[PDB]
Formats: sequence, C-alpha cells, structure tokens
Amino acid sequence: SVFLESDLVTVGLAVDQIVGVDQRSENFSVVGTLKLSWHDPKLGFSPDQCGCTVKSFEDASIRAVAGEINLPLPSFSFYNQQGNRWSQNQVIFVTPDGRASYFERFTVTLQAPDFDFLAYPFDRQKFSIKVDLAVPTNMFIFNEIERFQQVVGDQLGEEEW
Amino acid sequence: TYTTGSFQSLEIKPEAHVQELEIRLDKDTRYLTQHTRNLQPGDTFHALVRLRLTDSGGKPLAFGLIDQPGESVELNYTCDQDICELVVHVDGTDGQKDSGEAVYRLLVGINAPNLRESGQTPVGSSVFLESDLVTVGLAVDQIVGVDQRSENFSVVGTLKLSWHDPKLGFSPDQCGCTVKSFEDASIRAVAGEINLPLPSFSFYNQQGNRWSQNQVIFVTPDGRASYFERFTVTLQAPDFDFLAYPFDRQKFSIKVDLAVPTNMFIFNEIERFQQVVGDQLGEEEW
Amino acid sequence: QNTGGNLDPAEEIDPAVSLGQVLEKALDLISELTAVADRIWDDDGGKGYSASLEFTIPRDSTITNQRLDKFQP
Ligand SMILES: [Ca+2]
Ligand SMILES: [Ca+2]
Repeated sequence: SVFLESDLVTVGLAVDQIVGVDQRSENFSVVGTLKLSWHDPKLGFSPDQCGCTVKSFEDASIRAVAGEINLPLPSFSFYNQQGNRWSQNQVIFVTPDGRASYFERFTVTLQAPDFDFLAYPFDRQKFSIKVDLAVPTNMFIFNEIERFQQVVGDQLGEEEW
Repeated sequence: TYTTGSFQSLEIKPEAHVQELEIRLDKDTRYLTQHTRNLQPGDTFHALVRLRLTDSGGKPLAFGLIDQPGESVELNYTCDQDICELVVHVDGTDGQKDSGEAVYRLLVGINAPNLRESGQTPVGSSVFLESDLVTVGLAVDQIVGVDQRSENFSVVGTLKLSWHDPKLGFSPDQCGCTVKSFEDASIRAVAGEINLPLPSFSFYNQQGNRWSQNQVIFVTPDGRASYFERFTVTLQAPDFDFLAYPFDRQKFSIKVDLAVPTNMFIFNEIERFQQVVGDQLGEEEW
Repeated sequence: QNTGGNLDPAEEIDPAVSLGQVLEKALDLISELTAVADRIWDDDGGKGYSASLEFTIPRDSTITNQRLDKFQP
C-alpha cells in the first residue's frame, strides 16, 4: 500500500468515579484513566544512544511532547471540559520498535448539555465522555477501543449515580 | 571516610566479583530480567544454575549450552567493549501450565566463578546493579477537610525521603558549602535540572495540585540525599462508605507511589522520624 | 552509524529467505546467522564504537530482540 495510510491509535478509557454533578450548571466532574497506544516507525530510535530501552516524557501533554520533538503525535481533547483538567501520573513512553503509549489519570469536569432533569428524580442521564483527536482522519484515527481496565469502576458504597 | 569517584592492570585475580542468589517465580513475574554494572575489558560472564544474555540495548550476545550434569543450562560469554552494560534474562514459562510455584537458584560471576567454585563466597561482590534503597517517612499533622459528597479528604503532613546515590556525590570544596540543596523544587524538577535519576514520587489520588511547603532536597558529599516536604494535599477516597453514618469507621489511605520502577528505586524502610499521626488540641471531628 | 529510526547496522545478493527460515527455527542463533552471512561484512552495536571492517580487494540490516521484555527477534 502506497496511500500513506493514517496511523492506527488504539484508545482505552476507564471511569473510577463520578465525583460531582452540578445539575444547575449542567456539568459532571469525573475521574478516570486514559491510555492511547500508537505505532509510529519515525518515532523509533537506537536503544544504545540513551542507554534506557524506553524513552519516556513525564507529566507533559501529547501536544507538549510534539512541541519538544518536532514529530506528529495524536493530540487529544475532551471536547467538553470546562476549566483545566487535573492530569495525574501522565506519561508518554516510546519503545524502540516505535510503539508509543500515553497514560493519564484525569480528574476532569465535563459539560453535559444532554442533561434533562424534567423527570427528576426518576430520570436516566447519559454521561458522555468524548475524547476527540486534535489531528484529522488523514493523520490518526481511533482504530480499536482497548479494555485495559474495567470501563466503569466498582467502589465501596451505594454512590449517588 | 574513603572517597570514591572519577578523577583526571595487575593482581586482578584476588578482586574476583562473583555472587549468587535464590529467586521465587509466581504470578506475572514468570520472566526475569537482571542488569549488571560496567565491566573491565577482560571480564567474561559465566551463567550457571531457558536463559539468554544481551546488552543494555537488547542486542543478543550469548545463549546457554545445556550440560546435563548440574541440571539446567550453562551459559558463558566474553567481550572487549569497555563502557557497556549487559543484561541476563531467564524465561521459566515456555508453555501454558497451571504452575503456581517455582524455586530457582543461579550462579553468576563477572570474571571467573570457576576460581570461586560457588561455595559460601564471602568476598564476592554483587553485580546485578541492584535497585537503590530509598527510605520513606510520613507524618500526618491534621485532616483538615473531609468532603463526603465528593468523597475526598484534605490532609496536611510531612514527608521525608532518604536515598543513597553515589553518582550524586561531589567534591565539597568546589562549591564551598558541604551540603548541596535544591530548594522549593520537586524531585522531578531537580532530576530535570541535573541529568541524573531520582526517586520521583506522587500521591496517586490527589485531585488538584497539593500545596508543597518547606520542600527541599539536599545532598551530602558522601551521596546520601534526602527530600523533605510539608504537604497540604486533597486525596481522593473511593473507599469511603457512609452507609452506616455516623457509626462508620473509615480508612484514610495516603499512598505515596514512586514514579520509577522497582528496577531503579524501592521503598526499603519506613522511617518514624515523627509521630505518624499528630496529637493536637481539641476534640477534632475524626 | 545510526541517523534516524531503530536501524541496527565479489557477488552480492539479497537472500531474505534465510531470515524467514531462521525465524521458523526455535530462536547459537548469532553463530548460525554469522555462518549464513559468511556463506552468502560486520555489524554495529553501539554509537562511537561501531565495529570496523577489514577488506582486501586484489582483483577487480541486522536482526535483534531490542526489547527486553519478551525475547522475539
Ligand atoms: Ca464510592
Ligand atoms: Ca486540632
């Protein structure tokens, strides 16, 4: 194939809690984990030049890493967050074969226009967490969803939702 | 104290570097990987007890020749490469099996295990490039807040890491002061400042940015560095279960993870530098 | 020499069939690869100390399991 096909980035998302729901402002604050994984041969390197096998960029967004090293990366966004999300343990590490992966435990306040509390308290709501890619379908596309962790976490207690 | 470091070929037989250990195999760690320190040009690695030997870059260097006496597989290699690092990796699961337990012992020498012939081997020096030993101490001064609708608790306390890194040593005269201190900068920021590995940590549950006060990482010429930080951090508490409120007992779990793998640093010993939970005036809510 | 990527540096040909045949076998492997290459030269393993080559003309990449987790050529 000589079409310069779009790179295949697998994505996995897990929800640990829904920490808050501001229903007058119609937003919900959710904590979870996100894991992107894509193969970029141009990102490969010789393991001996730096000693360590895996080259890791800590606590810096994918866009910031793409700024650091002038290479294309699948920068993403939540498309609805208000304010800045709290990114924890986020690290993007690359394997010499070229298979890079990004991990981030986020605490993000998504906006939920789809909330309709006209039937409160008998209402069913949709918490839609939408991870968009900041690059077009020509460059990267979410190929396969990854069930690395339980999609919704089970935690001790009845919980509100 | 006797000083070691870098500055600006006889009787090598007595300085034999040969040591052994026993290992346990179970669960995920079926595959085992071990590193080694830099070696002299004439050093030859003998591996005895499949297994394979590569470099730090993973380029294969040697395999093992199976000799039935003594069981297992015998591996040997030699090279003249000067500054380089070598890795030995052993796989115990060549096929799917129930397993559940495995006991295994190895023989490792950097120049000549034949001269030592195994045994007790007191003069042997470990050459696995063992993980650095970092002690950690944590004290809680207050539990300032508990947001039980959001299920989080804001806690103030003190944290003290202490690790010995010989590569971090320095000559005291070059800067005058004995102790070299990096103030109000996180361990990761200091590792960015000086291109050296450090045990960067995290609280694994904090939401938002913690307030770090009086944080300072200071190093002694011998190399024993220590990091101190009085934090005010809002941890997340999923384990909260208020179904029995107010008769409930809750677990405030403050978990300091290391941002480096067990290969590099491990929390060796908990340090009781200060009372773990502080006694303060007043009945207090919790 | 290595510039970009993970590249690991009479009559000439490109017998790629030996690669697949060796991969088919249970991967000694370095010795067999050396023998096959001699039947069909030197390799590089580090930056700044690349292995040199000795040549004499009197008349007119490699394979590695660079990952350390699972040994796969
Ligand atoms: Ca809960
Ligand atoms: Ca008090």
